[PDB]
Amino acid sequence: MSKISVTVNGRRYPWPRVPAIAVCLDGCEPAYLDAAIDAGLMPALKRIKERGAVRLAHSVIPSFTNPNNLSIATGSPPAVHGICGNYLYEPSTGEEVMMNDPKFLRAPTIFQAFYDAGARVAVVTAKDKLRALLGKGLRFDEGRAVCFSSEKSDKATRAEHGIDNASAWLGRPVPEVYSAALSEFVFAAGVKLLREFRPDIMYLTTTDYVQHKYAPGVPEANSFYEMFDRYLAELDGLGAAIVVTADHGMKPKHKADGSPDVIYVQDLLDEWLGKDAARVILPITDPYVVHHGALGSFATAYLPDGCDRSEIMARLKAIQGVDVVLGREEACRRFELPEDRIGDIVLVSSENKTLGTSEHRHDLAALDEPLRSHGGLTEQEVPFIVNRVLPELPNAPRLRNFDAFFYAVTAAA
Ligand SMILES: [Zn+2]
Ligand SMILES: [Zn+2]
Repeated sequence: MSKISVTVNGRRYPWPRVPAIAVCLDGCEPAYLDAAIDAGLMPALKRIKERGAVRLAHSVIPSFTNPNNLSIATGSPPAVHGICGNYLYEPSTGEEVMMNDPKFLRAPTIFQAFYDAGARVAVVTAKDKLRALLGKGLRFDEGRAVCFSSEKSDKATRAEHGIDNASAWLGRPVPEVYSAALSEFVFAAGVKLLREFRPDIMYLTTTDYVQHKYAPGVPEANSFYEMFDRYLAELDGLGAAIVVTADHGMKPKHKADGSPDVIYVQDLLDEWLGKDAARVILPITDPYVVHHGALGSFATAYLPDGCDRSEIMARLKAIQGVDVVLGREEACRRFELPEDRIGDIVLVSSENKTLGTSEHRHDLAALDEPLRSHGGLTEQEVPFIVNRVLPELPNAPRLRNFDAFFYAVTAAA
């Protein structure tokens, strides 16, 4: 007898005999888990690690939320699926266009591929914009798909989400967006779906709210992972094959005085090339944001026609804190990104620095706690833990976070 599989984006996924789940712990620097385990707060994960398979994996660069979530969802890097940031810039028109709409997704998800093959599929996110992206191609007329967010859980309908009012269904209120509870709702929904819906494939993804605010091992960080462990215990006890990974890590990005350590790339380019001759893009978040949330460790820039790219790169790279500067072609080859959605140059900053645009007009400092962020090579390493015995499982750099479903279904088969 032939084995049953589904082929998606050139990869062969064995049919899972038991439910296959991937959990994306947003911004989960490996140190978060080590600290919570050491504090005695994660007895389930501690045992799961001992008896299963423990690895580190590499995220996509940029180590941003949407590109990595969509990589996990498709089993492919952004060169394939097309989502490499929250927005890009079009030199013609001079318009900044969002890339968090499903029309911009260029490859099928693992979710759609399994759904089309007759599987039961569940996707739960914390944020609703991601929900629409991740849910592309799912259908809700056969009772075989559920896709909703914690954020908009009370708005879910049978026809568009596979469930009527997920808040009422779960019996929990819609959480505050800026909270740990937004993520707890996802885990709780995941458990109830595993019990009652019985998916073949399920994705649970959270937000990095706690992680931007709190360093590994502090009470508020520990409490978050202590909470997660309870849901992990339940999912594991219900018999699912589970991969726990992350979209990216998290590092401090502040000076000794606690203030943001920022390299203002637009100011530099305005000086060398003329004001607004070049355009610096900060794709870690939406383009309208000017409140420290727009500070990450990866940026891209569009340069004036005919200018000496090589010279500009060298000037930028010479700056202490700018670690990597690459042209479009090299950046796309090295980081596996789409050429048509990246600028002329790509910048990656040092471990404890971020990249900004300008000091004139400026970016206001909102929250009080010292800046923590991601986007760079120093937030690429993420946990990758499976609750099954898998001696052949690779390790970083070979193992990627977007191998999560490949190995989850392999374990489940
Ligand atoms: Zn994230
Ligand atoms: Zn973030």
